[PDB]
Amino acid sequence: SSQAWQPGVAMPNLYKMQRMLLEKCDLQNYGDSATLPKGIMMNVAKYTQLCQYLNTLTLAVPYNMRVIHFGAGSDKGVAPGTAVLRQWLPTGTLLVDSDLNDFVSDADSTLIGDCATVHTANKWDLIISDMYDPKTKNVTKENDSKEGFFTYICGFIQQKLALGGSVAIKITEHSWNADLYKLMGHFAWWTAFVTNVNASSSEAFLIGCNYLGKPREQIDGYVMHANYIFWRNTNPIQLSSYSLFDMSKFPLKLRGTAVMSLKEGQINDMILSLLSKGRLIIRENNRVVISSDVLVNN
Amino acid sequence: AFAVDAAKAYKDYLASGGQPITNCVKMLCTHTGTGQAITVTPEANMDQESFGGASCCLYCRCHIDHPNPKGFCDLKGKYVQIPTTCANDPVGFTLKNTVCTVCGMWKGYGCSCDQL
Ligand SMILES: C[S@@+](CC[C@H](N)C(=O)[O-])C[C@H]1O[C@@H](n2cnc3c(N)ncnc32)[C@H](O)[C@@H]1O
Ligand SMILES: [Zn+2]
Ligand SMILES: [Zn+2]
Repeated sequence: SSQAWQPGVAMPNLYKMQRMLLEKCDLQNYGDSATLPKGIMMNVAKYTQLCQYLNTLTLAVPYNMRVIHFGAGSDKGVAPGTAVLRQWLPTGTLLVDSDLNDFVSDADSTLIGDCATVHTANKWDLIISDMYDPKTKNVTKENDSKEGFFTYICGFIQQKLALGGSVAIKITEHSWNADLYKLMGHFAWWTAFVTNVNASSSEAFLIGCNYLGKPREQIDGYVMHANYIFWRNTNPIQLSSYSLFDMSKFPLKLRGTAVMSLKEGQINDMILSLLSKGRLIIRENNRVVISSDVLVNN
Repeated sequence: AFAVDAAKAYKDYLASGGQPITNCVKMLCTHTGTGQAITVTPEANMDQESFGGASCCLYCRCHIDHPNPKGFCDLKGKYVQIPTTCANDPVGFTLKNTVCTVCGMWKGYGCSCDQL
């Protein structure tokens, strides 16, 4: 259908409501490839389509928006996705990125080290993660919920995401975490989004839209990942680069979303209503200070 | 007194027939932009490609100090427009060329300030 002209495909709600058993992911289009525009990296195309899809959600976009990007390096030593985020985000957005290995970046600030070493004084309006460990891709082992950087991300969302903020966390068949799916219930809305350029992969971005700071719905993350694999297993997605050729409405519209410093008592239902609509960010508006813990050794 | 001259080394490397630095990050864009050389968002025109600036800076890419006191980078955090006929070597292009301070265009590749 018309899906090939979208940036990608989001998990249909009816699949979220199932109670499937975890199965091996076996994609019909496995090994196919999209025809990328000449000279364009896979991850530029992939981040472009993710941002094109994010353009369709009720993201809060304050002045002096704060964005942090985990897993931003590559074996190329550069940061393709960071360049796309920098292009997508309004000018003046503070963009911090990070990776285990060293790389050169267009971000305003870059931290090298395990994500577990990263600390920030402030809260963030948008968290992007493309962290991935290729060792998870093992078809000879049970596919259990994974810890590692996923444990950090879950804590980082609960401690350092502003109310009304949003996240996009990359998962695969084997690179996933049950508590992250459970956390998706603490947003006004959530999905798993598959880009059209990488639709032959079990990769999706777990997108939590408008953080509420408490469970809106109870999600079992083992069941929901099984639900996600079932959707991917039974819905072949046609590989497509089409949306990459129309960049005229790409930039995220600077909405000037209100930022307010409220304490837990004053968050009433009307406030939660504004958060759910993309119309309020709750956090302090002090200075952005970050750091990376260094272990000292002989 | 001693200082490594990396620009000269790269230019000599290119003259010797060396492969230009790869993995400069090319952006998707409309290619209906102003054509100016270094911009806050991609500004390629029909004859240009837009690249993430850090990936096109020899000093960023080679992990060496930037060739000025202050150590500031003109490219990092920005987008650099490269003529499509030169986009095989964006690092070389930015090294060998200069931006007009009057109009934002590359001198020799879009600057027309020397015209009648
Ligand atoms: C799929 S690559 C990211 C590609 C990148 N986003 C791009 O635009 O090209 C995954 C990255 O996740 C990083 N990573 C994996 N585990 C990590 C961890 N525990 N802490 C920090 N980074 C990690 C790896 O170092 C690797 O660079
Ligand atoms: Zn530089
Ligand atoms: Zn000029």
